[PDB]
Amino acid sequence: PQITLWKRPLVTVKIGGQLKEALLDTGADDTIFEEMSLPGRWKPIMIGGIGGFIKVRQYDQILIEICGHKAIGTVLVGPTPLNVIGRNLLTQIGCTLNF
Amino acid sequence: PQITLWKRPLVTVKIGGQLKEALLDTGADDTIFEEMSLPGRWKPIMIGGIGGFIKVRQYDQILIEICGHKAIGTVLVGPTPLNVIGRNLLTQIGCTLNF
Ligand SMILES: CCC[C@@]1(CCc2ccccc2)CC(O)=C([C@H](CC)c2cccc(NS(=O)(=O)c3ccc(C(F)(F)F)cn3)c2)C(=O)O1
Repeated sequence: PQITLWKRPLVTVKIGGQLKEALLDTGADDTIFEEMSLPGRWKPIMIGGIGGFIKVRQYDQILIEICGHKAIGTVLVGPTPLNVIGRNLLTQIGCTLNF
Repeated sequence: PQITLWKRPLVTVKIGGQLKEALLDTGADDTIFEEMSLPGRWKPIMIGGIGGFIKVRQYDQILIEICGHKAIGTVLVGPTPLNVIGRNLLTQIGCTLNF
């Protein structure tokens, strides 16, 4: 679709068999979800943004679907204030910024 | 322009007659810049990032040229990993998300 930015660009995403609301964030290098269960192996890492750093669990090769678009990539899990879809996954659904 | 997301959406901006780099960030409600001088009076604001909360200084009606487009709006100044253009100015330059 074409999404205006008058409000936060929140979308429904299918991940780990659940439906969840997530923010489309062009400034995020990576994708971070609040605490949730995901399959497979993970490692602890540290990511930073406004307000500093948080420790998160890195899961690789995770399937996502955003508005009918399927993708696969790394998904992080930890104490983010909300679920955020970052560029590693926005590219895969063919998301661009236009003006 | 159409900006893809394989790299960080960093653009050159002109603020206070100076050239600076800033991130185009649809995940940010607001625009925040690293410590700098801006004209006029300021008000106190607290904002959340993925790392937690920071206190910032809020300046109104600040002229900023973003990738050659003029915007005049609210600019926050505080401790940030980098300069961030949020939705308040992304909307002024006519930016949408497309996929
Ligand atoms: C001005 C605050 C902006 C924002 C708001 C989050 C929010 C939204 C609604 C409610 C509450 C909070 C969105 C955002 O993109 C980031 C940063 C990038 C600037 C962010 C987001 C997601 C992940 C990261 N970590 S990272 O390792 O993937 C990373 C590290 C650095 C950068 C860099 F480009 F900013 F340097 C981008 N990404 C950072 C953030 O920390 O908070």
